[PDB]
Amino acid sequence: MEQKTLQVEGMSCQHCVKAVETSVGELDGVSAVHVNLEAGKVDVSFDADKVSVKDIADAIEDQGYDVAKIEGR
Repeated sequence: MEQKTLQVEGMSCQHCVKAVETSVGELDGVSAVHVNLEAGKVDVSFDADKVSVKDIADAIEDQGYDVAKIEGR
């Protein structure tokens, strides 16, 4: 249950903001998915216990490829 920022790199055209969301949004263990790569932030609260931040980021890579990594605790 950890409110983190999966630092996104904006590399696509328009269909990306949501891709980067939905991926993490698929996780049963997610809680919040405030995607704003345009603002240079994504406030993603997710359950590190069951699915670590890595798993969540890799879940972005399953679809998109716009996940630098967790910027800050």
